[PDB]
Amino acid sequence: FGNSRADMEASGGNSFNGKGGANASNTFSGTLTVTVDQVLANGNLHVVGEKQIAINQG
Amino acid sequence: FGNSRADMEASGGNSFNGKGGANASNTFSGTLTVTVDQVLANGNLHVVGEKQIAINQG
Repeated sequence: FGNSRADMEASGGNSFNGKGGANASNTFSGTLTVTVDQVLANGNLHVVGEKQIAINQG
Repeated sequence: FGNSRADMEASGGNSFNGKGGANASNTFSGTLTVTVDQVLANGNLHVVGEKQIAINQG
């Protein structure tokens, strides 16, 4: 063990970090009167409707 | 492992961020008297109406 022939010193490290995410949303509020355009074979009603507004520019 | 022939050091990164949205709205308030211009085959009434105002310039 003379002349520092056995001394030793070492270090080491390692790291990792990952992450992620996502989201989505939507809302809707109002009232609209539609019209029946077809009566299906089991009594259900197919309905369609449209409302058009024009306030001063568009 | 002499002469730093095995030392090592590395880094790395990565990032991403996206987003978006939209919205719409409309209101309307008032009173207007319209006139029946047709009676449909099931009793419904087709109505039309117009009101014209002219306050001092337009």
